[PDB]
Parts: sequence; C-alpha cells; structure tokens
Amino acid sequence: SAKALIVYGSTTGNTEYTAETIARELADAGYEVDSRDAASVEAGGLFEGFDLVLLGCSTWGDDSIELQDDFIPLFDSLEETGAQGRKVACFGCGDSSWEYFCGAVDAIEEKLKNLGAEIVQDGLRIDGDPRAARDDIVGWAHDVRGAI
Ligand SMILES: Cc1cc2nc3c(=O)[nH]c(=O)nc-3n(C[C@H](O)[C@H](O)[C@H](O)COP(=O)(O)O)c2cc1C
Repeated sequence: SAKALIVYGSTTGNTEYTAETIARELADAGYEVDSRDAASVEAGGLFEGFDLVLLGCSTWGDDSIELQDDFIPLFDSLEETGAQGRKVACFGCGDSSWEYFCGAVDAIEEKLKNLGAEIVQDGLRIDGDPRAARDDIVGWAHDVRGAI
C-alpha cells in the first residue's frame, strides 16, 4: 500500500518546493513516491496504481480564482483520473494579500469530493516563502500519513 503520487502545478517554484518537501517526508516513512510536474502529465488514468495521491497547485487570476496553468488540463479532466475511492489530499502556495487565499485548493477539493475521492486531510495552504513554512509542510505530510 506504499505507492504515492504527487502532482504539482507551480510557476515560481513555491508549490514545487512544497512538493519536494512532502515527497521526502513520505519517502522517509516508507512510501515509494512518484513526483511529477503537472506540465508533464496526462489526466487519463493518472491516479492508476497509487495508494495515495497528493495534488499541489498555486492560485492565480486577475479578478477571479484561477488555477496554475499547468494544472488546468488536469482539473478539467479530473473525472478521468481514477479518483473514485482514491485517498487524496491537496496543497498549494498562495499569498494572504488575496482574499481567496489558496483558493485553487478549495476548487480542487470540491471537485474531488464530487468525483468520489476520500479527502484524507484538509488542504495545506502556504503563505509566502514556503521555506518559512517547512515545519508546517512536514507536519502536514505526517498528518496525512496518520489519517490513511
Ligand atoms: C495575478 C496574481 C493573482 C494571484 N491570486 C492569488 C489568489 O487569489 N490567492 C492566493 O492565495 N494567491 C494568489 N496569488 C499569489 C500566488 O499564488 C503566489 O505567488 C504563489 O507563491 C505562487 O506559487 P507557485 O510558485 O507555486 O506558482 C496571485 C498572484 C498573482 C501574480
């Protein structure tokens, strides 16, 4: 039950760093972790064979909530990923200057629920430089593991 997939959409590297930090935590605990940039993936069957899936995505939009561009195709085809009955958790970087702080995380969680996923922990929301939140990131990964 030890295969974890992490897929991240990141433009300035913050959610990517967050993904790398989570990946190390899971690997140290005994998971086999496959980490992929969303730009490199196709949605159809993306979750097949994974016991745990973690989705990371930063939040954008001039005057609306928009997902990071590389993640949008995955979100638009999320119903083809194999999410039904899948244990999933979400994370993302943002900036609390914006009212909808890490709003991409909400959008992804809400769709995953409709699609039959089991959300194993509330999404991780990181404000500003994620290296300043390293302890929170590692703690969230630990908490995700404990809720499996
Ligand atoms: C036009 C623009 C819109 C943004 N909108 C939001 C937002 O609605 N909510 C939020 O939390 N952060 C928002 N951000 C902040 C980014 O998500 C933040 O820079 C984040 O660190 C980027 O993470 P990444 O490097 O993983 O892509 C916005 C940034 C820009 C430039």
